[PDB]
Amino acid sequence: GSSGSSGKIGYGKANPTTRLWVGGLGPNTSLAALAREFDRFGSIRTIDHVKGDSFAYIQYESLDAAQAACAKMRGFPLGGPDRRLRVDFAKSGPSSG
Repeated sequence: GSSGSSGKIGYGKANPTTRLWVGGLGPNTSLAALAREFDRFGSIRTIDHVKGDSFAYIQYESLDAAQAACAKMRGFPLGGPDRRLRVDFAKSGPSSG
């Protein structure tokens, strides 16, 4: 099937938000496993598992916690030796309050 998806890396500036964009996921990585690794940071508000694009969205009751995981996880040792997790700040996302 599809031959994967490749482009031109470039994680420009992005304001910190409770929401976090997690990628580099595959048919091997198990949500549960992560849910625990991420939780270690702070009480996870919400979680989202998507195979299509292989992205995961995890909300945090507090912003601080979100950031901690974002950076900490950023390039976390999970799976192969040269295989690391890719996390970024998902600014895009309008909300009402």
